[PDB]
Amino acid sequence: QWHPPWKLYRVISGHLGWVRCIAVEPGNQWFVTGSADRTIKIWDLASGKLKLSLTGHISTVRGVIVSTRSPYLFSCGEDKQVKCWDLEYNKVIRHYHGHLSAVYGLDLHPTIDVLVTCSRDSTARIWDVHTLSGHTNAVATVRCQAAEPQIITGSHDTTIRLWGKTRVTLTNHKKSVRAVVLHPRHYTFASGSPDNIKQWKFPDGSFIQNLSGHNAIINTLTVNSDGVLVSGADNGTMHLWDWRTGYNFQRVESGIFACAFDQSESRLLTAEADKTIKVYRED
Ligand code: NI
Repeated sequence: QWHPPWKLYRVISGHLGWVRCIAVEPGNQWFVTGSADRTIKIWDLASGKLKLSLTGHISTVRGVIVSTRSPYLFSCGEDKQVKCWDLEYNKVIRHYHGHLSAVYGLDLHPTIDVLVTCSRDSTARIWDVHTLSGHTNAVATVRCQAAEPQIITGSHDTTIRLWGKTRVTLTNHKKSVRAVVLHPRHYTFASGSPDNIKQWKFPDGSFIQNLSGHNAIINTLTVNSDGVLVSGADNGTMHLWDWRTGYNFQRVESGIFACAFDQSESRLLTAEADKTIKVYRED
């Protein structure tokens, strides 16, 4: 196979701190970011220009997602808070209390109206818009699914857990896992580590292959339907891979905290520690 390499096309500034999270709204008209400057910002995707900015977290913003079935935006931050924003009204409308520590990330179930959070308190929690216990350290990322097992978490205990109980726990990683990605066809997924990015088959989590080579602190993993997998790390390096073969076909304060494709999958957006969002397309 063959993927054209990606190039830098835009740099969007405006935050005043590390950009930790990024998400694209389902209509592909705007995207939303969160930063250590404690603000949530919404930008038009075509112009890159700032549309709106929301405040309400008192700590770093670590997770964002725009609902696929609502007019709502959800967010979780290091202040242990998890909020429901109505940007049509541009304000918080609900709180989700229950985590005992900083909340690192979230994902939405495709059609059950549930929100899933992952926190430093080593648990994931489900929220109607349960408590998933068993991990022995911070859960850095969580992915939600349609079929069983619907919940996938990556923890600082180096383990993957397929879930209000765990079905599968996979211990193959030698370092703590910090990023997990689902493949849009939902038969395979991948887990990020400093030692290796590992590929697993749903639903029981069967190890497929090791994707070696990205020797850094992997903060983010994202893939599009064409099979282009993206890994961003705290040193600012980014490794592009072919999903099926596992080939690393391109290698491009500094650091990458979140990456996100747009709905067209022709744009790749990065949340970086230099306080900017960088947009890449294919050359
Ligand atoms: Ni409250």
